Amino acid sequence: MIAVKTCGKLYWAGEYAILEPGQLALIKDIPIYMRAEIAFSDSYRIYSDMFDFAVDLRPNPDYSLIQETIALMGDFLAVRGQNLRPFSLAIYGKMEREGKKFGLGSSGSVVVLVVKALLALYNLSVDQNLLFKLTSAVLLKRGDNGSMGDLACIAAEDLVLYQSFDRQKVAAWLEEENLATVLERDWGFSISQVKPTLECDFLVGWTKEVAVSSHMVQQIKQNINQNFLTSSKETVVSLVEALEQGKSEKIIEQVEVASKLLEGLSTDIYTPLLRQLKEASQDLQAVAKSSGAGGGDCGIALSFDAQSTKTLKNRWADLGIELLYQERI
Ligand SMILES: Nc1ncnc2c1ncn2[C@@H]1O[C@H](COP(=O)(O)OP(=O)(O)NP(=O)(O)O)[C@@H](O)[C@H]1O
Ligand SMILES: C[C@@](O)(CCOP(=O)(O)O)CC(=O)O
Ligand SMILES: [Mg+2]
Repeated sequence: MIAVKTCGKLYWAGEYAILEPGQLALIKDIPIYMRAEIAFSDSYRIYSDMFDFAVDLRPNPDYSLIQETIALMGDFLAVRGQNLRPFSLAIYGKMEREGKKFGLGSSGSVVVLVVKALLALYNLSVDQNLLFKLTSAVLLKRGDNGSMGDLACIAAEDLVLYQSFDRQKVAAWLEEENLATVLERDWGFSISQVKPTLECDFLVGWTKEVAVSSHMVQQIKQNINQNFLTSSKETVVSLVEALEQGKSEKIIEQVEVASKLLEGLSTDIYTPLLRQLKEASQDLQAVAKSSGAGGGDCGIALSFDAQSTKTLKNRWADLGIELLYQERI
């Protein structure tokens, strides 16, 4: 057996705006892993601990995302002169607790995970951009309403500055042209590392209220206007520059602008608990905001001194917020 793993992700800035082609988002990798075990066998067997039953390749709704990923990979392997053969695949480490997902991008992680598993099983490797394209193709083919930012971050497993591409356009290419031709074209996206140059604690507060990404996007996308898109893009650029220049005060400023833009976009993004999560940092050398589609899941914080981190943690503790993850940037 060969084992592989994929991380999770959490947006720092650029949410919603990133849905429009050419926009920017700053996305952070989270080392909480989805894991897989794969080996050739005499029949196809696929099991994910998110469910209480296994399936083979015959279509099943619970497993459709995984099966569609395998199907796309069957085509990729063909391009590379390889034929799909029966294998047993086990997926575990579901990014949920007590039946509730954390909000770490499990959908995107499992697609990258399965692509990684089949590549490893077939002794093949692909670079970062190709991995992103292969995993993105799966979501594009099923008409996903996401920006693919989660795939960009998980593929890179780093804090990345992601520039979105036109998903409707690439999906059209995939429906009309052979996969190799589509993969070889420049899609027009960008994924690059952002390395902060100052010390700081990164905290993740889980509100334990599940928020469905596709539902949030479906209802809030109509609220997106140009003023928001322009402001968001500038804010992501300024935040990246602040992190790279190591200026705490400018980071606090831009994260606050990002948060206010989200609040203005929709009253559904900030739930009372997500709002309390960011309010807990208002008088500290730290800053916080909702992360992702909002409507539940997690909030993130960046703290610039020991005292601020201690107080922020105590406040979140008293607020019923679970400290899901913490890291010294
Ligand atoms: N571990 C898994 N095993 C099998 N399928 C999964 C798994 N994780 C996610 N999926 C599929 O992805 C769907 C939605 O992803 P989910 O993890 O629920 O939230 P999400 O779409 O990632 N939103 P967010 O987690 O906030 O980025 C699930 O309903 C399944 O279809
Ligand atoms: C709202 C959105 O911009 C980010 C969603 O973030 P998350 O999947 O809730 O962590 C949607 C997307 O970009 O796919
Ligand atoms: Mg979410």
